[PDB]
This record gives sequence, structure tokens and C-alpha cells, in this order.
Amino acid sequence: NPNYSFAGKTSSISDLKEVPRKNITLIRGLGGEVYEGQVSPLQVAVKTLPEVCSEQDELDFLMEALIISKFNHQNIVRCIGVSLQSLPRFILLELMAGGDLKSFLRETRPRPSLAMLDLLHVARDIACGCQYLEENHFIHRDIAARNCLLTCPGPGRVAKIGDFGMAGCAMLPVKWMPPEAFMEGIFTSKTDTWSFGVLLWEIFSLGYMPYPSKSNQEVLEFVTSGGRMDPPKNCPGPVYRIMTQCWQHQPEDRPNFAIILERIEYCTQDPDVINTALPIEYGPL
Ligand SMILES: Cc1cc(-c2cc(NC(=O)c3ccc(CN4CCN(C)CC4)cc3)[nH]n2)ccc1NC(=O)Nc1cc(C(C)(C)C)on1
Repeated sequence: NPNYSFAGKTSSISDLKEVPRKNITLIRGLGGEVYEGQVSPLQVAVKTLPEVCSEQDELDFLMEALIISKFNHQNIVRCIGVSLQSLPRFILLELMAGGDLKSFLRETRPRPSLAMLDLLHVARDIACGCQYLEENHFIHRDIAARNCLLTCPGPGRVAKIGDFGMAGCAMLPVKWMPPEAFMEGIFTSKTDTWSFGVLLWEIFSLGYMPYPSKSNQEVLEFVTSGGRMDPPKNCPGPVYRIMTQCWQHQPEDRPNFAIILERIEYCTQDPDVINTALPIEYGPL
């Protein structure tokens, strides 16, 4: 893994707070496996390492805790502690009661709630987290709505970057990947920029699958030939323009996340943008 060597040298197991297993209570499943837990009371999310897994997974599990614990930013999920001295091993994580962003968007579509400014705040939150990660030379490699988490559903919600770790050629999230990534296996901060553009599309489409009527292979051929997605319905031009800049064919021509964050902030200053009505779904279609 491209992050293990650096994290291993510059972060200690002693940095991880071992919580006695007796003080941890699993309350319910949320979605290895992830539970809502309680520490004696702190409310937490608990990721488990299934006992059937291997020694490579042992490393992967420890490294997830070490890597998360390395960061300190409001828009990146917190590691709260660990319980590695008991089986199955736990990682204790910030509980995000809003759930994943993709599910949130699909379930909160306006029906016969959300406003444009709400979407912009989510995008700003994640862009803020990405800028922090870029500034610390960390390449996420799977920026997507499915890996973004929300503190709560209502106003004042905060979005944060996580990684559920779901990512052969059939497992590649090709629809979030720039050409140099899915053709050459090259990952940089500018490949995260591309993915963020696709995340923006997800957000302002209110949770549609990217390239809705296309398979992965069709997208591969589409994108390598210069093809790009059209704007989501009712998407403001300034927002779409950010997407298309994230999707420049050459990474050198894509903005960094400092620029992306600035441009999103500018959108929140434009009444014509934030007063744009989101589309409304008519049941009978
Ligand atoms: C694995 C995981 C889960 C959570 C986690 C998940 C949760 N909530 C839920 O899972 C959940 C699900 C459903 C609902 C219910 N609904 C909400 C409201 N209702 C109305 C609709 C549905 C509520 C909460 N809270 N916390 C956190 C962290 C991680 N791990 C993780 O990030 N690792 C990463 C991170 C990194 C970076 C940052 C360096 C890239 O690298 N490794």
C-alpha cells in the first residue's frame, strides 16, 4: 500500500489509545463490519476485524488506525481509539449520525428540504478536507459520495472524508477515475481532483450514479475520447464549470484543492447560484 511505509515510520502504536474491551458495548449494526458502540459514555462507531481474516489484513487493520490518527482536521473523520488486545479487534471511530453522503442525497431529494446552499456547504466541507490532505501529501484514491459522511441530517450538518475501503479490473471505481489512473495506474493529488469533480456531479445530481446510462467499459472509452458528463439538472453554471476544470484531460491543467475551495466559496457568494431551485421528483414520473 502506497501509504504504509511513511505512516509506519512517522506514527507509533503508542499513539493509539487502547480501550479495555470490557468498556466497549456494541449497540447496533450500521453497515469488515461497522457498529454503533458506546465507551464507558462516549458514542462511537466501531469497525471490526473478522477473526477469519489473515496477517495481511492484520497489517491493513492496524495501518487504517495509524493513518487516520495521523490527521487533525474538522472535515476528516476522527479515530477515537482502538481495542487490538482482544478478539475480534476493534477500531473506534467518530460516529457520524448522518450516514454516508450518497444515501443522504437519495433519501433527501425534494419531493412534492434541501437547498442549493446546503449542497455547496457539503462540497466546501469535502474540498476543505481534501486541501488538508493534499497539503499533507496524502492521496485518497477513492473520493466519492459513498466515502463521505455527515454528522447529522438537518441544518448545521458537517461533511467529512472517510474511506469504507471497498476499493481486479471489475472492482476499479472507473467512473471516478481520470485517464492516467485507469490507463496507467498513476495516482497523484490531481487524480483526486478529477474524482472530486465526479463527487461534485454526484452532489448536485442529488445522488445519481455518474454516467447514468453507461457501463464502466463504455465510460472508459467515452472519457479517453474526450467525453464528459453533462451538467446535472438545474446545476448552476459556475458549479458545472468547476467540474469541467476538474476533468481536464491533462493533470497539469486541473486545479489544486486550494483553487477548488476558493471557487466553491465564490459560488456561495453568488445569489443567482444559491437561489437556484433544485429539481423536484414527481412520483408517477
Ligand atoms: C469504516 C468507517 C466508518 C465510519 C462511520 C460510519 C458512521 N455512520 C454510519 O455508518 C451510519 C449509517 C446509517 C445511518 C442512518 N442514516 C442516517 C440518518 N437516517 C435518517 C438515514 C440513515 C447513520 C450512520 N459513523 N462513523 C467512520 C470511519 C470509518 N473508517 C474510515 O473512514 N477509514 C479511513 C479514513 C481514511 C482517510 C480519512 C485518511 C482517507 O482512511 N481510512
